[PDB]
Formats: sequence, C-alpha cells, structure tokens
Amino acid sequence: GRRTLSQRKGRGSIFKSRSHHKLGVAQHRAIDFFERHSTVRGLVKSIEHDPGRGAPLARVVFRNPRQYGLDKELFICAEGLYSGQYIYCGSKASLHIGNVLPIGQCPEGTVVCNVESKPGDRGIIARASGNYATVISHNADNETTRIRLPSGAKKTLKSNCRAMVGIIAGGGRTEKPILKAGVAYRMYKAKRTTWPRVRGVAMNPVDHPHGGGNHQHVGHPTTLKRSSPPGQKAGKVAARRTGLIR
RNA sequence: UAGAAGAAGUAAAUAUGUUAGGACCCGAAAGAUGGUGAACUAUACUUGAACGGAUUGAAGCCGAAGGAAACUUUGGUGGAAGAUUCACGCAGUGUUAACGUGCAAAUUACUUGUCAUAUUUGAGUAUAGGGGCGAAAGACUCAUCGAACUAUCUAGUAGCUGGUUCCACCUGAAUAUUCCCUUAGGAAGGUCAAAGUAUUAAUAGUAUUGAUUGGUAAAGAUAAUGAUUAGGUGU
RNA sequence: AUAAACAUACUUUGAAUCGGCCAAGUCUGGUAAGCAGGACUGGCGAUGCGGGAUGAACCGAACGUCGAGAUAAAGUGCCAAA
RNA sequence: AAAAUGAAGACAUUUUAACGAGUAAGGAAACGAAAUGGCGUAAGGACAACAAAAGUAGUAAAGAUUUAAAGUAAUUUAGAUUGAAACUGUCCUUAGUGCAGAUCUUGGUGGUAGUAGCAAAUACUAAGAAGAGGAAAAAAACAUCUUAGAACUGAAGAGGAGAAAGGUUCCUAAACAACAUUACUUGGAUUAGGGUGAAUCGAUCCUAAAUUACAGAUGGAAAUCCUUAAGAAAAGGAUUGAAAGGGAAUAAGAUUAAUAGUUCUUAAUCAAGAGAAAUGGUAACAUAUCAUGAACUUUAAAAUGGAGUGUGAAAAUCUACGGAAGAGUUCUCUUUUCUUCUUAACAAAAGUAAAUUCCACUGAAAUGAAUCAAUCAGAGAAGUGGAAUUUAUUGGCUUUGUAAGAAAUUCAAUGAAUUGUGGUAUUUUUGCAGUCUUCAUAAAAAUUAAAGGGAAUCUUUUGCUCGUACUAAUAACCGCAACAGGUCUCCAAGAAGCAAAAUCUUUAGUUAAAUAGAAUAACGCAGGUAAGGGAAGUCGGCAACAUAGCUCUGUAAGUUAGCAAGAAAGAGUAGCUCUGGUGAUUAUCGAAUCAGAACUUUAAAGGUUAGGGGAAUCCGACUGUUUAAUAAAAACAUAGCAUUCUGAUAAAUCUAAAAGGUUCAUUACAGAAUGUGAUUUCUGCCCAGUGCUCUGAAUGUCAAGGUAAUGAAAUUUACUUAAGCGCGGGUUAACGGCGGGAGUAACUAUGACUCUCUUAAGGUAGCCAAAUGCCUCGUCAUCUAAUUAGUGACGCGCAUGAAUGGAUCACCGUGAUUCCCACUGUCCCUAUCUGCAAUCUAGUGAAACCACAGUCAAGGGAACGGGCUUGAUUGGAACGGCGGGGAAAGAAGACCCUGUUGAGCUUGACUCUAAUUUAUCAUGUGAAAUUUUCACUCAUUUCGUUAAAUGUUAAAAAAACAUUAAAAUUGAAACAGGCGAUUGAAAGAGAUAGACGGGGAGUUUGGCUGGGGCGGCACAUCUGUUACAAGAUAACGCAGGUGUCCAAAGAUGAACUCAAUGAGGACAGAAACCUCAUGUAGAAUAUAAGGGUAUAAGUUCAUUUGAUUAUUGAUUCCAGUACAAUCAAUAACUCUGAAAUGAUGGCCUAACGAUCCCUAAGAUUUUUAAUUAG
RNA sequence: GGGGUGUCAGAAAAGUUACCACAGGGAUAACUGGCUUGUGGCAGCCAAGCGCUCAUAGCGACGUUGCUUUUUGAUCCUUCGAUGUCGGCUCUUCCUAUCCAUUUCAAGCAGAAUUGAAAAAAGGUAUGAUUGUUCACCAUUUAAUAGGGAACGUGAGCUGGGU
RNA sequence: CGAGAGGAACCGUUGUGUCACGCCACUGGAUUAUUCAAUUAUUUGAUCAAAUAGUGUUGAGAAUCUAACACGUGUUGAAAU
Repeated sequence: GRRTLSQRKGRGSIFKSRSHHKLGVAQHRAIDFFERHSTVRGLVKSIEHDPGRGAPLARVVFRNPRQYGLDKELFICAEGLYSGQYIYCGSKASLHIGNVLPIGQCPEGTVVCNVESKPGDRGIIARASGNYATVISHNADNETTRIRLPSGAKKTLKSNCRAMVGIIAGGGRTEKPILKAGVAYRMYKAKRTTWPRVRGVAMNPVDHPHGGGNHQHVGHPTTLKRSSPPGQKAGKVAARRTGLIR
C-alpha cells in the first residue's frame, strides 16, 4: 500500500515545528566557578508568554562575573515569581522559591523543577505547566540523590545536578474543557502539524492497516509487538493490558 | 537386437522441411532503468490585502421597591457568541431547465445555500513516483492517477483477431487412434501431393463351392434364474 | 466365376486437417425439440447443372469450348416448352 | 499412355485411344520426344544491319489519352493525338518483383450541401463628407467620420490607473491581396517611420520562511550530510532569498501625434565631501549648530493580533447668509433652475482646539471625581496653575510665505474683471482614548539616536548602472480564437432606502461588440395570464402559484432552562392641512425622529426589493469538510470519553551511509500510537481460540560456534551453548463470542415451577417488522370513502443489543419519510399574448455518416429481407414537418465466458526481504570465586561552554553602579604533562548463525462441465448392460467395484463330497450331536459382477517354499513407444509324488507408476605379474 | 530392486476486485426471435354418478383426444469491432377464446333477476387510496367497467420511480 | 304474470353523455390596438405632455383567436342477408 501518516511524519516536511515566534531556549545558565562555589544574583526583568508552551518564561538578567556586561538569561517561571525579584543561583543559595540550587543541598521532601538529568546540561525534567519533582533521599557515599519524577518513576541523579526550587507556573491548564474545534485549531498555532486526526478505520486498505471493508472495524488485534516494522505498528504497542482500568 | 561379409564418400550453388534469431505484416494490458514536473490541484510555513447594514441581547455596572439577613422584584446601561440574516463576492441543492458536432474538452439562466476567525485571498517557500499530499472521495499531484509525464530496454510476448499482391493446366483432402497443465493449441498416426524406383512369392470394399466362428432379431415361459392372472386333483 | 500392365509393390520428403453438419424401412437420455449423443452407408462442407415456386443436404445427375439428336427427375388450361 | 520419326522443321513433331468438376494443399529452375506451360516490374553480364560504321531515336525516346489486332488468360503489338530525350527485343543472373481489402500509411477528392448555421451582452435614426463601392420597376438592409435625435454601462461601472503575463500590440502616414462566420473606406490586420529622459519612483541595500559554497563527515559510485558544529577558515560568523515586509531625500502648473512624481518654468529636500569644556526652570522640562566627548556596556526606535464603542481633524455630498459671471425655461407661472468661485511640496507662527500622561501647592469620609461603557484615589483623588506628546510637512485647525504672476468662469479684439463667512447634518479617510478576547500573545536585520564612562587636548562641488511606451481584459494575459470560462489591487456622485440591495440618473465610456430584410405557419427556447374545481396529475406538490417591509397586540407543546420564536394569529400603513414631545447659546439658532387629530380619495408596504406555515418519524449533536467533470450525504472532521508505550543516550520515525534528519527553540499538564464521537442515563457475562504481556520457571525442544575422542587424515561421533516455541499467570473501552429439549397452575390459553443435555460465557439493561424481520402487504389500533405508505403498540428477534458503543432528542440540517392549512394550468382540458428562432430572400457557409442503395405482403434462408421466389402495385424533380424503419450514428461489450494475459488489495497461499531481536568473533589494564564477580581509564559513547578557576598544596528588605587600576614583576599565590563532566571495556557500526517480520518484493490459485460457480469424477482403473451375433465403439447413460487381503488363502500328493429335503435316535423342542436315503452343484471358492470347477479349482490331512537365479522369443493396450500384464522355451538349484507329470505366486477378468535425486544387492567361476623345474 | 508423482506418461502453488485492465468469443450465459409445449391457458369424446323422480336444464368421476404461445421451463441457431434492459405516460392497429349494446335457441325460463349456446369484432369498455411495480386488494361509478398480440408494441417519443 | 311478495315489453314523445364535422351571434378566457384611465420610483425648473423600470403595475378593455366554459348538424331512406 501507501506510506502511513506516521511514516510521513519523520521526514521533516510540513510536519516541522512551527517555531518562528518562540522566545528561545529556556534553561539554566552555563555552569562555572561562581555557580559551583558561590552564588550569582539574577533580576527578573519581565515575565513573558512563549508561544507553543503552557508556562510563562522569565527574562532574567544576570551580571557577567568575569567580564563587563550582562548575561541575559531565559528561565522557566516558577509559580510566585514577580517582576523585580532577585533570584540567586549557586551552591550556597538560600532555599527559597525561584532559587537555583544543586539537588544535593535540597532537604529531603523539597519540591523542585527544571532538574538536570546530567550535571551541567541545563534542565531536563519537570518542565511542563504545574509540574514538579520531589527529592526522595540523599546518598553521600556515591554523591547521588533520588528524585521522584512527575510520571511517578524514581530516578537517581548526581548530587551536583542543579534545579529550581518550586512549581512551574501555569498549573491547571488542561482542566479547562476545549469546547470548539476552532479552539483546538488555535492550540497548535506554535506546534507541529497533527490536529485533525482521521480514524484509520475510515481510511482505505492501502493507506492504513486498519483500512476496512464493508463494515468499519479493525479485524485483527490492535495490540502489537514492539518489534513490528514502521508501517504496521499502528494501535497499542507492547500493551501489557487493555480495557478500562479498575 | 550394433557392425563385418572384395570400401562410397566428399565439396559447392540452389529448392523444400526443422530450429534460432524482429522472423510473413500490424496489435496488448503490463515489467525494468534513467530523468522532468506543485504555472492545475493538496497540505504546511514566511510576508501582505479584504468585514458595510440590520436582528437577538451573555456576563459586568446604575436607579426604584421589598427584606433581620441571605437576597429578590422591576427599569435601564453594556455589547458577548466558532449567535440569526442582507450586500460585494463564492459554491453548485433543484429544474434531473438551456446547450449537448456547445459561449464552454463542465459553461449559461432562474432557484437554493453560503457570505471573517476551522474566513477568503496574492506572492515567496517546502514536500516528488511503491514517493508526496489527503477534515479520507483511492481524492489531488499541469484536461493524464486503484501508481504521473518523458526516453531507453523494445520491432517486449501473444496457443488470440485482422490482412497476405500474376495467368493457365494436373492431382486433390480432414473431424478415427495414442500422449500432453490437454479442451480456441501441439507431437506420433490416418487421408493427400510431389519426387524416385522394382519385372513383380507383388491384385481384389465382388460372387460361388467347402469346413467353421458368433448369440443379435426372433422364440420360450414348471426348459435353468427371475416376474405375474386364474382353473382342476390329492393330503 | 468376374475383373486387373498407364496392373501391382512401393520407398523418401512434405502440405493441409482432426470446431463439423444433414438424411434414414436405425439406436440411447428426454414430454419433446430445427435438443444431446452413438452403429452402417451416402452426401453438404469442397458443388455447380435440370426438377421440387423459393431452400447446404431432397430427386436426376456431377462440369474443357461448341453443333445435332435420343433421354433422367418431373411435367403438358395460361404465366411455361409440352 | 503407347507406337513412328527425329540435328533443327515447328505450332513444344506424327498417329490412335482414354480422360478434363473442386475449398484447404501440392506440383522451384534445367532435362528432344523434355519429372506442368507461360505473362509482367526493375537492375547486372552478353547478343541485336556479318562485306571495315553493325538494335531504335529531333524525319520525334520514354510517358499520358483512345482506336484496332494477336493470345483461353496473365499480357503483347500497331495507328492517331499529346509529349521533346532517351529507349527497346532475345539469353542467362539477381531481387526492396505483381494488391481491392489489414478502423491499413500518406496525399487528394466527392454525396450530404448552397443544407445546419452566421439568434446571450435592450438600438438604432436623419442630414452632410470621403470613397469604385445605394444602386432601384422598394434591390425595404448601406461599413468609417462630423452634427442632431434617441439610448445603454450606472459610479463594488462597459470609468480613470497598477502587479503578473504579453512584447511593440503604443502614435502617425500610405494602402485593403489575406484575417475579424456579410461587408468594411475600420482594425489589436499589411507596409514605413516615430516613440520609453529620474540624485528624490522602483530594482540596487537588509533580512523572513527557506537556499547554497571551501574545509570536515559519509558513500563502490554519482553524489549526500553539515551552515557554524567538527576548521590555524569565516570583533564574531559564509552565499542567495520580497518591484506587496524594512527603507535618506519633490511638489504645483505647462508641454508631445506618443514620455513624464523622469522634460520645461518656478519653488524645495537628502547624502558624501570642501572653504578642564554653556545656561534657564521648585518641578515636569526649555534653549536660529552651539555650549568637546574615544574604547567599552546598556536602553529605545525600525517593530507588530483582532473586535466593538466614543470622538478630534480633513475631503466628498447636503445645507444657511451674501453675492459676481455665464447658461436653460418663459405666453401659463417661476425675485426662477443649472455651472465656476481653487491651490502643492517645503517652511512660518497673528489667533485658537480635542485627547492622554506627568509637575508644584493642598490633603478627601457626610467619601468624592467622572464615562456611551468604564475607571480612579493617603504608593494621593477633586480644585488651581503649569510641562510634554499625538492629531496625513514644519506645530492639529483657520491664517501666512510659495501665490496669483498659476489655474477656473466670463468679456473684448493680446488685454480686462471677480475668487466672503458659517452648520449641535450624512459618508469616507486618518489619528486618539480607554473596554473586550485568546490552552492564539500576534517577525528579523540593515540603519539611527540617547545614555553610563572619562580617553585625547553660510558659500560651493558631485550624485554612476538598470526599468519606464501600451493592454491589464465581453478584443493586447491563460484556455488552439476578438472563446458568455478564469485572473490580485487603488480612487468612487445624486434619488430612495436600515442597507455599497433592486430601479433611474450626472462626470467618464460606448451605440459596436460570431450579418441583415420580408412574412408573422407548425414544433420549439425565454417571459406571461386564464372561467368553475383545487394535487383528483405524479415515484414524489418536480415546476409554478402563494407569504414577504415596518409598528402595535399576542405567542403553545417541548427543553440541556440558554431556546423554541420572526412560533402560530390579528390589526394598522396613502394624500393633504395641522398639533405636541425630545436641545444649544443666553429672545436667537438647529436635528431628524416619535406620537396624535380633522378632511379627501381609485381605502394606501408591494413599481423594485421582500419569510409560506403547522403535527410527527429516522440519521448526524452543533459551526465546518468532501469524490475538479453524474454521489454534498446519514459519509469525514469535531469537542467529549477511553486505552497503550516512553524519563529523553527515550518513544514514534525518514535515510544506502553518516560528528545525519523530524516531533524537539520540546521534557509526562509532554511526545507518539489508536477506538468511540456533544450533553443526560449506562456500559452487562466470557481469558477457552488468536493476539499482547509477565515484575516469572527450568534443564522439553532449539543455530553457528566451543570442547573431547577414534582415525594417517579429511571425515565421523559424543558433550555443552542464546533468543524463540512449549510449560504457568494477567489482560476484552485487545480481535472477538454470548445454547437446546420436554412436562406442568381447580374450563380454554399462557407457564411463575421443576426435569437434564451442555458452554470459556450462554445476548444482561435496554430497543424493534427499525436505513437492522425471510415468512411479510406480520397482528391490533390510528390516519383516508378506500392505506404494500406513516405513526402508536405486541415480540421465541431468518440474522437487534451495549466506546464495532445501547437507550434518549432539545436547538440545528440546500439530509431521508408521512400528514394537514393556504395557493395554484400539476390536472379535468386546453385556450391565448410577447421576444428570439424555425419559414423565404441577398452575402457567407461547415460536420457526423456513406458496400450499392432505398415502396409492401407471404415463403424459404444464419429460424425478424431493400435486393432472392410468388404476388400487390409504381410519373420524373422535390419543399415544410415528422419520428415507424434503415435490427440508424457515437465506442475492437464495461455484463458472462475462454486465455496457462495482467494490475490494485488481503491473508501462517509458496519462496524471499528491509526494520526489530538473540548468541559467537573482532585482544585496554589490575585482581578474586568457580569462565563469572569485581576496581580503574586509555580507546568508545552522550553531553557544555567565551574549552573562563578542574585536582592538590598554600594563604532572600531596595527592578541602581560596577569596564579602559592606583600604588609599591607583584597588586590578581603555586604546580599537574587531564578543557570540564558522563558512560566505559559494556553499549554502538561489521561478519556469521537462530527467531520474528504482508511493512515490502516475485508468483500461483488443475481439468471435465447441456454457460460459469456450488455439486459430482464420466481424470488411473474392473464386471454386467446400452451395443447393433468379427474387431472398434458415445452421453454428468443404468446396476455396481479398486488403491486391498493371504506362510497360507502359494506348490504338490492323498482321502472325501457340497446346499437342501425325507425318515429315525434319552434329555433334545423349529434350531445342538449321531445314522440311512435322494441330492448336476440349487454349496464353497477373501472381495464387485460375470465366467470356471465334482475321484475338483470345494472340505480335511501331510510334506514344502518355484512367491528363486541367468538368457531368449512372442501376445494384450500399442504410435505396433515406455510401464504394466499375459504366455512359450532354455541353463541351474530345488519342492511334492511310486510315477507320468505339476510348481517362476493367488482359478480368470482390476488391485497401480518416467527423467533427475536418495538408498540397498551384485560383479570373487577368470585374467595377470613375480619366483623355481623342464 | 525400494523411496512417487491419485491432475495416476508424472509443475513445487491461497483469495478478492462493485476501482478494475487487455487479446478474443455469439465455440458461451443474462433480452427478443425460432423448434418443443412438460408447466400455464382454452376446448373436446365416453358416461359412474349429482341434479327430490331424471346419466346429458346445469355438471360430469375413472379414462382419453386436441389446440395456443398471452407463464415459466428445455436447447443455444442469429447477434459480444453493442439490436439501449422493467414499468408508467401518449398513440395507432390487429385477434376472439365476447364484458355491454343488436338478432336468436335452450332452461329445473310463471313475472323480475338470471344461466348455457349460435350469428356478429362495425362501436364502447371509466375515476381513485397503497405499491417503482406487472400483479393484488379495497372505495365508487357505469349499459359494461372482457382477455390478449404488434422485437415481453412504443427511450435521436417522454420519465428515471425500480433494476 | 303471480296465491302473495313483487313486477315488464313493442309503438310514440322528450332530454342527456360521448364521438365526428363545424362555427363566433349570445356567455366566458387570453389581449403589446403598451386603446382609455389611474398610479409607485427617476429625469425634463413648475403646469401640460411624456419618457425610462427589456410589457413598471393596476381597473375596464374593443378586434382576432377560442371553450373540455357558448351553440348547431350527424333521429336518414331502399334492397339483400
């Protein structure tokens, strides 16, 4: 048959990201001595709206500690930040909302966000709206600490991985029911080309494996092995279970 | 069962037959390989352009009256909605109207619908052939799409259809049998023609006489195997 | 007994063909069929001519170009020779 | 065919006799008594006046047209005419050698046929001019130009201009052969000239989506990737990308046959050049350059959605007062109706605005201030006084310079006159202020300015390159064209009206845009009306009719409480003369809007524009999308609901590969993959089967490898190995599924109830003759006079049913169905009106189709003749209609079947394959347990930065600033052979091996057949019969049979006689066992049927293995091939019998099988060599 | 010799196309026509009986002989380089196996209403609800509301309801 | 005729329906004699007179055509069956 819609998605055609009005890459600043063995102070100049993402972005401004000028950064807002607030980033920073601390200095039970999976990689985990990761325990024997990811999974990271103390702003975004197809159309203004999704059973046998006959149905089980080739991998993949959960 | 038994073969020009090659001439739907295309249409992005008149009246706000309170009744203000309609436009529901060698290789008239946010639209730009694009009809990808266009392989193959060019003279057929992936076709064989021989235990789709073979027509039915209507005699 | 020397025996090479159809003092399946399928022979196909008004097969009889006569099937009131 | 003659005659000899039809097919050449005979086309080698000028030809070749002759024919010969330079006859040789067909190719030409047509876009007329081109017994029409009449587009135009595209189509002159469906003096047509002027408009400059280089990386290759990451490359990152984004700077008048923000006059602007460092104000802030301001850093501008309301200013229209000039009307009036009364870029500052934001004084409550709405205040309202910015250039409007000298309107014959002031009116444009809305927040750079810091100590010149004409469309672009189709924009008057609607008009444009004139038939296309009845027409109210604006009253069931709703329904509306309400300025001035009252009439929305309404059922929730060119929908989307995987070095996924690419400028409120389709109510039972999964088991089965053994070695053998499958569990909002019989309640039904077969579970809640029910037009009500229709019920429901979603409908729908009211030519049943055609004429002028053609009946025939046979009957040429025929035209039937012809799609069809997966190999160091587990980093992976303090020693009050160092190489500490982390000898890419893999590639899907399919095997095969007394022999003809069975059921010898019947014998009888008699097979013989058999071929007894080896010759199917079977002998060794004999499987007719490949048995009877003796 | 090809002189082989394509076919089906007439329709002969008596007013069993092509069968002769395939609407003609009107005979014909039969096809034979329907069934009206053919009459005559 | 219930026919007279042929007097319908009149919108300065809205529209509307809507004729005679 044809190449299904999932195959056509990996080619980088019209399915490219609609990132033209985006503000930029949101991350911590690059690690240095003044962050490893001191604290640098940042000023939250403004809080802006980055298209395509649900959380506001803070236009933080630091001072260059080795040369003359400014280090205009772009952080992800923690809930409660306000314009003109001072935020301190470093190993000796105080445990306040918005401060950037290595994950080893946070007491067990601290709620953090924008955590680095690897030291110095400028933020990976807990970046969506209203999300956060909790610190579970420390292990000074091998300099590793345990955190609980927003998916519930537990992850062990190095004790010098940085994080922002608090909650990502914009929580409760997905609790408001979209009511109209027009509203969902505007949701993907700064996203990829995915929205109007035709059911595979409404397709033809050439287009999709579900492309059916005289009655709209599937015909074969929709739970498939992980090793299925691209093209026939349509439906539920490696499904340990199905049906409504109890 | 091949051979020998006082060697016959060879060469070249023709004719006929078999075989391979374009193969008596014309004919597929297809397959592969390499290139050209988004000036039509499909979707996406960048940068521009285009809402005039009415209908209805959501929160929010203000007065009056009633109330212990919660608040309620009533009159305004406000101008929301993928709200209702008209217009410039656009589409194509009906007439299954006109036309149907047309104005037109899809148009015209009235009617109908729709007529700014899932809107309409120009330019630039991106996506290309077992690929793209698709609010999904196998739809669209330059009047070409259930796999575009163009050139080469390629005069592709065809047991199938059509055609196959001067005269006179002589001879003149076939539908049995065996085998086939065989049943619209082949090979062995029968019928036929043309060449070339042999003095030749090498004549007969006939009748007669003679010795035979057979089990058909007929015939039989307490003659064998069966089928079937009755009438006497005896126990 | 009759016939047979352009008799007889062939040898070699090869063409086309194996869709058939009709008749009947014949048969089988079928109610039956201008149906389907067979035995024997003769025909049409490959075939014109005279007759049946006309007709692939029926009847007479098979064909170089003509003249004259006797005929065959069948006919002789007119079309139409008698 | 036979005789006779026979070197040359000639006619392919002479005589006699017999014969001669023919499709497919054959008879090549030569061959004297000739093994068929000849004609024609073209070229090659010879021959052609025999006596030394040797075929024909300017005294007319070839060719063409005909007249005659010869030949059975193919053809040849000659004359005449035309033609004017080459050609012919015979013999061999050679071949691109003979045409009526191929829907044949190319070219030309007929009938149709002077036929169909030259009918959308309202429309032309008179006089004159030019011209060959309005003549004439009306030849009724006449192209271009001027004037007059009459008209249309109607200012979202048939107007004035651009982008794309076109490319000279632009202007003028000469000229009309061709072209614009007649004509043309016209033309976007022919010929020849002319025409496009920029410092200010654009391109050029910048960047957006995106695009492309050197080096690097990848690739067998072409080439691909990377775009600043990999680089000794580029303070920081290369090229291209916009005539609609950003952008230094120009206007008015005049001018040309044509160019003008481009030329001329006048008047401007811009850029690049040349000739210890200021005041004022309390403050917000202000000063014709002034009044210094480097490196470095920051801020702002360029540069930012949309809606709606209010309002400032300008312009257009309208209007008030005063006029000046011209024009129209005027025997009826009209102090009247119409036109003109204007002003640029750039600057100035008499006078004077609206809105917003700040500053100073003061301190608000009895809270005030304010808007159409809002909104605001002790982080300070209101008040008073100030400052700033915006308002199409300076500074918004009037005004001024430019500047009246221009331009407009008149007058005179170049010269003269005038060029006030307003509006609480409408529209457009351009700004401003707040309000609303987003799970949408609505570009970048070139370039410019300011700030922080304090390093250093007016005149004039020039402004280059390219585009510039014209159309921009009912004739310049794309559709074959002057095509009713398509194609992005700017400016935009009056009436009337809610309206940029319909209708009419002014400025501008045009009267031609594929020809007309006469007549006024039929049938048409477009627009209409109609008596009485009112859907009776019809599949169906299809088409048409009908309602239609505004004001007031009134408005149901149902409902998601928002709607339904313009529900439904009723009344009013004209003209004229009046009355009253709604304000501003302080009596004057002004706005369209509402209400009311007399009177009149032809009783009033209706010229134009302008909803038909109601009661139900089904589907989809809605707005939206869809098969360009027959399907617009119930289909797709949708929001909502639900499920699966993934912690980013991941999931999905593109690529041959890749420091490769997409979601991802991302991070579970995320990314990817699916089903159902709003809301309400609810989603029942089933894990057996197939999927998926497991956090799971070991010693069932499992590869290449590894190890070990024997052997001279290859080889062989044994043991051990991962995933996978198997074993066990989970999962259905995973694929899916969700029974049968019988009996029983005081009449008749029905069966609450038991019985028992059975499943993984037995269809649960619901719903129903449903868009789902065969029977079926189900049964009962209701709708109608009448109901295969609709609706409401019943439900053992062929074959309803729960996210393949079940039930439910409020609003909504160019969706499907039924019924009412109203209205009507749908109909009873047709009449009639208009325009354009059709008819005839002048000019002009095709196409489809065509074997030849064209009166009937019957017969026969290929079973439906125009032709043939027999009759009926006919006068030649035809015009307007017409739709019976020509089995009319269009198209190698698209339905069905046959091809050993395909293609799309599907699947544990066969054979493979990319992706996925598992094991082994590919040697980093240092150790411990029985190779595994450890520790490190050094290859390797994944990352981050300006490779910016690594390692080891040493010593949360404040949205503000931080840089170019003083001082004495320090100030500002040293070293490591690690830029910093992460993984790490594991993972990746390679090879080999196992699994999985319709994601993908290639191919196949027998035959016979009263069409094919389903059924059956008449396909290999035997018996009886059809079957016709030799042989052969049909049907999907009839009655049946085979794919075996047998160490005895083979061989032999001997003995015996069978089935049945009668008569006897204790139990014993109809049937037990014994005896006699009769007994032609009526028994038995493995089997289907038919044959054979009595001292047997049957039963019993006994021996036995001939059911063996080797070699020949025949018979049956037969093609006289193979296989198979049937026989006759010979040479061995044997069995049985006294022996003759018999025995090479079964009493006979069926019981079966090639090439290649695999796998067993056999080849010692004999021949050699060497060595002794002769 | 054995291992086998059963499609048995012996390929290694699953479906579906209503999206379909090509070479062909009347060697071959779906429609008319043609032969046949089982089936359908109509008509006869005999006379066991019914018809209160009476085989034949009216019927006529058990048997038996025909005709028709208006049903469906049976066949495959023509058409596969195409004969436009149902019904309805409009219109003409033809058959008689006559429904009415005309003329007659018979009856178990008293009258009226009827029933059987002969001459006769010149003239008439309707309006609607439901269904695409042919067919059917209802409600009326009429003197009667008969049955059929013409390529199952009639698509360059219409419609497009069904297929 | 019949017990009764019920219950005809021939001649004669008069009408209706349909079919066919006609016809325009009376009744009705169409009507671009854009006839006569009225009137909405636009434009002629107003009155008069018109024009435009492809026939602006409405009322009456002759002629001509026509009726299933008006009205006439086919009641008609001999012979042979």
